[PDB]
Amino acid sequence: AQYEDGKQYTTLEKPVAGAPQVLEFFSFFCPHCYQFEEVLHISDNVKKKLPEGVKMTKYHVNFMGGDLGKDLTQAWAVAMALGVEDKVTVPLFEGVQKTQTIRSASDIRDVFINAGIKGEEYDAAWNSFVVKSLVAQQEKAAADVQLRGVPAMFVNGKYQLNPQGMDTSNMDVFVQQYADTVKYLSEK
Ligand SMILES: O=C(O)Cc1coc2cc(-c3ccccc3)ccc12
Repeated sequence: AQYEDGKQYTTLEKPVAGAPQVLEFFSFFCPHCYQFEEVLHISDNVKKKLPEGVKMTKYHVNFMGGDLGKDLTQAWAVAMALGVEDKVTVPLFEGVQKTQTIRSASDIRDVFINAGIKGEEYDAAWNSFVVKSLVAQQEKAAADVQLRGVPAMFVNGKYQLNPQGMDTSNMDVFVQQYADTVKYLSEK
């Protein structure tokens, strides 16, 4: 067949009841994740190929970067809670991987301040129990699939994207193939 279990995707052996339809995991420490966001724009190209209004969910992970990796999962929970993901994704990736100016939780906060989130608003969110619940949710979703690498994308708790089965000689063709595979899976 054109799409085959074990080629463009693999099938979870213990599927996850009630999972987000389209669930992406990343780390701001992850070099391929930087490529996925800043160079390939995977999440945006996937969204443009799914029906209007569908739920794409994107969660950060703890297992890269030690202490700061866990701070970034909490900061990502702040970003989700305040709805400022689009304002802080680029400066966080660049601050960790390009300029290497993010070295502490305070440096992460500066990214939000510079992006126009008020200090009191950031700190209140950082310390909130709503943000604790969002951290818990990110952790649980990664645990549900025994996640040990990023970037990763899951469709309906059932299918995991397998980009290692895709020609990457042309960036645009690769992104298309990835997006079309998500569409195909979501229609399964
Ligand atoms: O898990 C793996 O190693 C496979 C994989 C995950 O994300 C990728 C991105 C590219 C890429 C291609 C062109 C430009 C920039 C990045 C290539 C391969 C992979």
